[PDB]
Amino acid sequence: HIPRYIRNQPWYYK
Amino acid sequence: SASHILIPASDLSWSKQTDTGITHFRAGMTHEDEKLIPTIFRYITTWE
Amino acid sequence: QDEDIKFQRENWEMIRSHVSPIISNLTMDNLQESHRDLFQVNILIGRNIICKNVVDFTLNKQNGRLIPALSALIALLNSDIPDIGETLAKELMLMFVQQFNRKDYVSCGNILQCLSILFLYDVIHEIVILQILLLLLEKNSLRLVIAVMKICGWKLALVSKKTHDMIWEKLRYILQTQELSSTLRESLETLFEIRQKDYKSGSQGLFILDPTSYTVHTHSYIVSDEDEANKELGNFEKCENFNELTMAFDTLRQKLLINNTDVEFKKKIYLVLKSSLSGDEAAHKLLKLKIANNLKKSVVDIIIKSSLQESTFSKFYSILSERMITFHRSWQTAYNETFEQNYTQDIEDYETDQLRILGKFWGHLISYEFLPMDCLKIIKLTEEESCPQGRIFIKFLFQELVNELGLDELQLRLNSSKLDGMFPLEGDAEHIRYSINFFTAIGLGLLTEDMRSRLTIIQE
Repeated sequence: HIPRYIRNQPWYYK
Repeated sequence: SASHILIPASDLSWSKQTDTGITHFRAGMTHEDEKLIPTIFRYITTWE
Repeated sequence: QDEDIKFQRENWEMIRSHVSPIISNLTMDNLQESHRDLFQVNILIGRNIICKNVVDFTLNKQNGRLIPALSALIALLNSDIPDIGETLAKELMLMFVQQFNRKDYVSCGNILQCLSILFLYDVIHEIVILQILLLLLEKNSLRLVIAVMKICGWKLALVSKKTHDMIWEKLRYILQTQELSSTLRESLETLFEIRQKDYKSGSQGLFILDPTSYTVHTHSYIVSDEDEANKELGNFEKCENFNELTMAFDTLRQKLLINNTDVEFKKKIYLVLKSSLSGDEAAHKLLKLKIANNLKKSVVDIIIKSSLQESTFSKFYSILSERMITFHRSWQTAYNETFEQNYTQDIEDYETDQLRILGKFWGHLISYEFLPMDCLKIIKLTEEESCPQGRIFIKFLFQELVNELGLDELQLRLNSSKLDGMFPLEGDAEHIRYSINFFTAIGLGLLTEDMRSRLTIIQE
């Protein structure tokens, strides 16, 4: 599975 | 990384006698590529 | 054909009555309006009317200041209609000859200024100017030669460097070897200073339309002793070509009418923040970006949102903001409007943790006057114009204010500031009750007592 630090999206995108 | 930051620079003669503030900056680690590497300090909540 | 001539006898006066006040009131500020209002009547027949008006404009003694406006208007009218400039190059030239024969140099000054500025627009040829300077120098009227040279000498040096450097060798021989009068002397020496350091500085202050706004039509004239100024210029002339003139004017007028009519940025700023050890460094990097005035508010928004992503407040953001604010007023106003933006619109989207950080942040900037306490004027402590998000925000903001300043200093800063929306000293009693309730319930009641005096009076 993809690691959390990849899955999480920087605030400026959302 | 912790060293891609700008290092404070100020006249050393005055700095030894009084707080000069941060009047100048000197480069830290650098690379040809135009990109700002994050510094570890910005990810650790200060003790206070 | 008699009826047509009678109609033209009336049309001529219609044109005259419309174009005379336009020229007579011309100014450098309203020139474009005058130019467009000239073309609402058929000017192709009113060429002579305009030319007579221009000659009268230059003859007027008070209109010396407005000559550049007249010259620019003549240039525009010549670009649209070359014949106007064609006949003006003769009539103004002959008028100058006449006024020099009568030695009325005040009007000669206006005519020479108009002709020099027309030279700068290529409306008139260099030949006219060299004839004028020959005529003045054979009389030794230096006061006008100097005035003409200040304005057009720098072009005359490009076009006729032979005669121009003869006129300079004559003018300098006078300055260096003749017993001049002081008011003349200092104006000649000031013409030498002009050439020495900025030869175009004699035509700086005039209105200068760019070359794009007109088309170059150059007209020239050679003055003979037999020639006389047309004293009957502007009088009625039979118009055998009225219909075609109107059709052409139609095309010209319609010509005049047709001719007259971010995720990457957020990322960049965010990475600037996250790559800095101190607020001074972060502020320096952002300032070095030279962000455009319209983007400054969005930058402040990015800084606020970044600070709201942290688990707690940080002095880093307060120092950063403070350095931005003190750098330039545009940053201070961006922060002012971001504060009122946050309280008026964004607070409803903030959770209690984010409101805690935000309250402490703004309280810190207010506690040091980086944001004036007048910004709190937007706060309206009432059950209708406030919400739990806003009240929680106010609570944290004031808690920071009291922690940094102390009750006494906060009390004195509030007293010296008009905050009727938080400490109503007049108005509806229940606003006073609600305000004292809020401030005592957050523990700031010591601030309230002064207000309660009114609450007590309201009971009787």
